Amino acid sequence: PGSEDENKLLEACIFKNNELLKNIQDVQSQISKIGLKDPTVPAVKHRKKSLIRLDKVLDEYEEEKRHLQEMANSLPHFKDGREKTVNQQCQNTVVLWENTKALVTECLEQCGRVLELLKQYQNFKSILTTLIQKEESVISLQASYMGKENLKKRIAEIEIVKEEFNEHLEVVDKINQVCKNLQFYLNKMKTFEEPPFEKEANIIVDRWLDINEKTEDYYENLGRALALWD
Amino acid sequence: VRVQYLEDTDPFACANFPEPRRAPTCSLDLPLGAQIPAVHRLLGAPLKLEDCALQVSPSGYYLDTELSLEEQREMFYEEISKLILRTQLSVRVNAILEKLYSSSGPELRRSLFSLKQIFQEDKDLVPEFVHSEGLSCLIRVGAAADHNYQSYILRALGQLMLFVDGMLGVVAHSDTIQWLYTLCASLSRLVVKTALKLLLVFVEYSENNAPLFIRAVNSVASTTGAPPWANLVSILEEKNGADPELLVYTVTLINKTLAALPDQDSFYDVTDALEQQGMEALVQRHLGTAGTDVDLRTQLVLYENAL
Repeated sequence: PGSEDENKLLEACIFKNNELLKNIQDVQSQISKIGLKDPTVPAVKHRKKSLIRLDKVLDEYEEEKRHLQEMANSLPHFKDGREKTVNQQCQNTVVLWENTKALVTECLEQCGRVLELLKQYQNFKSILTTLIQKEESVISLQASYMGKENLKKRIAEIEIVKEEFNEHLEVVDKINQVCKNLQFYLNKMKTFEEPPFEKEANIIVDRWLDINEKTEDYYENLGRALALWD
Repeated sequence: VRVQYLEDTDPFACANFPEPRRAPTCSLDLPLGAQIPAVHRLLGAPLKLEDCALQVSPSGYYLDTELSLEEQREMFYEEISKLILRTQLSVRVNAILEKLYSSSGPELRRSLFSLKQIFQEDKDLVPEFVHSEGLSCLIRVGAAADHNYQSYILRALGQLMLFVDGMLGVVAHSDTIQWLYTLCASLSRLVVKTALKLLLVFVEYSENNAPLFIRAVNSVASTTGAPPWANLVSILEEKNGADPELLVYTVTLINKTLAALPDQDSFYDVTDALEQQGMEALVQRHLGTAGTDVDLRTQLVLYENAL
């Protein structure tokens, strides 16, 4: 081999390690700077489009990492021992790549689960608010200003409405849990001035209770008014 | 067999998924108090050391900071021979009691509505709750709130009494039963229906608490200035209007309170106190009119057969 060619190989190993290491460091700086525009499906999948671009960038560096490990395990053995320090730096850079790749996988995983949860949020919210708007727009005359047949007719309608309310009460529980999980996975991506889906949970729960209480009061008023017609 | 956290500091905002996804490993340790900080930093969890405890993975058992070798002998099963760090039940029920004693308006309403779910989906919270005067809390808010706040409190309470420990807690808490009898005089027909059927599950769970019920009614009658049982018979006199339904619940309650009592001397005591108020006139008057529904009629003749 030769001391000249040995040092020229050792130095090539240093060169490739410094070059590869800063390329990986660049990828991880870019990862941290991605963030998230809004807690919406369009914004989340823009975040994921960017993570996937960077995943492909790390992939293009896999073969360089692997050639680098090659060089490091085949380095000449000097009396100095300096090959051992350069090998340790190279093993570091390889672990850096594995860590960066794991980071990207974790971000992509949490994007996936936020996307499933946003889907579930809009499906549950549609179910609930259309039930709530349906009852919320139907007329409600004063029970005091109603005839006996009309009281009977409206009371029957309000039992149907109550039974549907009882049925979707599970959906109310499901959407509360979905919002809780959405906060958890969303805080991993960005710091939010105000908690992202906590306002939303409170608003939907508040509407649901308002319409339930209103409908229950209306029901008992219908019954009291009906009692006066004997 | 491996360790993981769950952030449950706010019980009104539990995330559901334990992290990390791929559990870090630790396998042995044998006192636990001194050993929990090592794992709390192994995880770097946003959970206050202090107020932390460890729960076994499939079973849910919360470890006593004692021995691994004694909790061993308590309980793992066969798998070991081939785990979540979270907040103490103490600390979580304290946050619950805090929220209830310190909030108002819309927050309060939301929280009471959530209690049902919180207790339903973490069953083990209910005993510690009873241990922390949680019932005193519920009543001491409910006795001052409108019928809507009260109906949420009652849904939570019925959830508690589905569990044996919650049932025993109310068997200890006289104020609860007193409040339910007071609630049989509510102007909300929903609140009355709910209070009554809670009083029914209360007297149906055991038999020894028929006397507990009869005493609660006597105690409230004495404080309030009214005759004993005025709320039940007031419901019987359909002053709000017809309610076959409420009547059936009320009469079945008075029936199985009678049928579960050895004292014929206390039984004649209570049946006097109530035919005094018009019970027999009501019974015959309902037994006549054929608008009476079969369920109800069946139970009124049960009363009369007792007499």
